[PDB]
Amino acid sequence: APAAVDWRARGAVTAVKDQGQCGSCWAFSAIGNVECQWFLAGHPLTNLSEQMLVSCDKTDSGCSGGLMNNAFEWIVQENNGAVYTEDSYPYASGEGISPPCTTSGHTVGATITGHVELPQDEAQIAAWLAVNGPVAVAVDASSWMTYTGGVMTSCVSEQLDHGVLLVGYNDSAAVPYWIIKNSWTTQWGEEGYIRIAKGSNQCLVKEEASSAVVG
Ligand SMILES: *[C@H](CS(=O)(=O)c1ccccc1)[C@H](Cc1ccccc1)NC(=O)[C@H](Cc1ccccc1)NC(=O)OCc1ccccc1
Repeated sequence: APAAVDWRARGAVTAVKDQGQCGSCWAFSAIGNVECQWFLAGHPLTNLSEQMLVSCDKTDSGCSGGLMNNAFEWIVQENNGAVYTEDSYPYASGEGISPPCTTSGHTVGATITGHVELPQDEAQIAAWLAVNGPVAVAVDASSWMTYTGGVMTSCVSEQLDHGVLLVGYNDSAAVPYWIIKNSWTTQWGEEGYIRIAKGSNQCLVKEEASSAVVG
């Protein structure tokens, strides 16, 4: 494998977004994965709709949590594989209240056929990401409010609570690390990203990694 991969620095990741005061992390995670995979499948890099998931994905709980695997399944099984653009279905849940689902006025920007869940194995997760692009992952982000920059080694790792986007890794550094896109604006962390140590299941990053599949 390449000693270091960074799909953001290659230009395959959209800008860091703002989930606001809403428990929508799962939506931003999943949509960010679909954005990258869509571009990597031979389509333009598009901003896609978290709000579609927040308002209409009734297998999840909108501003009160969800699973990226649930959201991928809902897209295929309930929304005919379609993902709307961010512009046609814009985020409106930044204050904690999601508007009702609307079934008109929205425009497709990407389609997916399914999803792959990845082995609970950091090494195999790295090997997958190096070839197939960024990965949606769940983490223990309880220590992350106090994150300021640098390779976080003190990820208190007791419970999954957050959904984020694994965009790369760097094995050549003194302490190898993952590179994670967050959804808390660029004023948090390293212009919206965070680095956690790689190889000791920091933040329980191995436990629920997955990715959409563009047929
Ligand atoms: C988003 C995380 S966050 O709000 O940005 C955040 C992160 C770190 C610290 C502080 C805040 C939400 C937060 C939330 C909101 C309501 C209830 C619980 C959690 N996190 C989730 O949605 C979690 C993330 C997760 C965890 C494990 C595996 C995948 C993703 N998801 C979750 O709690 O799912 C519960 C669920 C709801 C409905 C259907 C199935 C499962």
